[PDB]
Amino acid sequence: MHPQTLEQIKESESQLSGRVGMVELDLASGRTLSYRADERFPMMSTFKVLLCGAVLARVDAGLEQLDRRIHYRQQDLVEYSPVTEKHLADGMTVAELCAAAITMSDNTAANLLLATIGGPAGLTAFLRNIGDNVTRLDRWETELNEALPGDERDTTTPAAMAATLRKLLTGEILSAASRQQLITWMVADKVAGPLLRSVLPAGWFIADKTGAGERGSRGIIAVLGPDGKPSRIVVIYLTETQASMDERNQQIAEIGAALIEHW
Repeated sequence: MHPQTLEQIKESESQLSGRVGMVELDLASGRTLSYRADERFPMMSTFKVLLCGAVLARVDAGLEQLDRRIHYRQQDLVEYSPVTEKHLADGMTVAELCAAAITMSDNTAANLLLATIGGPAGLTAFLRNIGDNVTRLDRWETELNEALPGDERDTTTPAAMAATLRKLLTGEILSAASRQQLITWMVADKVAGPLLRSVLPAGWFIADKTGAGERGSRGIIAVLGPDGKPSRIVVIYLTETQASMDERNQQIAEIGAALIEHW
């Protein structure tokens, strides 16, 4: 038993004594539920879905290949690189790196793919070219998770994120096969268990990507729906709190439960 979603968000924000942003966007109708929709939040690892979107655009155009192998050095490793550190000798394909970046949130994998599209400014240009004038990436992993208040670097707004995900995952920017490939990596997410997944009824579709950052930051972007098909995009960001991590998970889960109850 939960209050209406917006009311649950207010209560969660109070408990965390922080800042919470949300957009629920219905794919068919364009109906939205929103809260702080136009305020900036740090993306943290949620940016990795955009990164892979830009890589797949280059695959579509013949400039990149998914089976291309990339070799890197022990020097190139940053903190939290659970997949990439296992393949130091043999390297990884572009496709393998996308899967690592999305399913495990491997940081070195993200930085490797970033280098292929022209770094942070490369991703930001891609975004501008597809009609997003808000979202911006300025730094690499792991500096981009610093989440200083008032700092506009490595931020998006819930409204802009939701709109961009709608274009990438369900629009005409990527080919049919690339769209499906991006969603498939999201469905296979291995590190988002304690969040939306923990309150999701049986039979429901979910494809998500999580983020965490400094200053009590946590986020999640998701495509979800009843009866095994995606029907809405959900973006949740929270920041500027001193809450424990699994306390931040719990509040996201709670907002999720209200969202599902009052679907």
